[PDB]
Amino acid sequence: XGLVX
Amino acid sequence: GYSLFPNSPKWTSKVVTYRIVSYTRDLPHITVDRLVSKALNMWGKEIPLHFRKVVWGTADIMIGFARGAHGDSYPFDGPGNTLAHAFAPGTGLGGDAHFDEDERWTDGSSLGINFLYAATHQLGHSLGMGHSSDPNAVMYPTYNFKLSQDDIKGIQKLYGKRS
Ligand SMILES: [Ca+2]
Ligand SMILES: [Ca+2]
Ligand SMILES: [Zn+2]
Ligand SMILES: [Zn+2]
Repeated sequence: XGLVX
Repeated sequence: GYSLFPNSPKWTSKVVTYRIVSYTRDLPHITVDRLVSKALNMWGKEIPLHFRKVVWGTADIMIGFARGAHGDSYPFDGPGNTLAHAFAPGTGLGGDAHFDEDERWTDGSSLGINFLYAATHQLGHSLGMGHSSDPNAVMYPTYNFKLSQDDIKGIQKLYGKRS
């Protein structure tokens, strides 16, 4: 991969 | 060109801590340590933010290698497909950068995914960068280099300029 949380 | 995350999350403290939690069998531990410092410094030299390394416990940016499920709700998937992922700035999982141990990583001297390039892309996310529409940018969505003008433009939009 950019992740959110 | 560049993108950030929705609502432009960023580190608001003057110093952010980082820890290399786990290593790859493909490289010496010192090599991963040096390449991570180098990746962080590519972004850091452009902006008013300082990185402090720690060797135990929970730091703001937690970096490491893992196979399969590893405690966030985004398990890795074996050889191929997803290579790595990272989280936008924030508490808890925020900032963390994970690499799939089921791939082959290199320092440039062997076959593999270029770890320095990969770490600069993931740590980009860890500092608040999204993906770029510019094919020259480290933050372009698909996999010897330096940050592009577009990469520098975005990170300085988010934190300001160092100089
Ligand atoms: Ca994989
Ligand atoms: Ca974190
Ligand atoms: Zn990405
Ligand atoms: Zn993960």
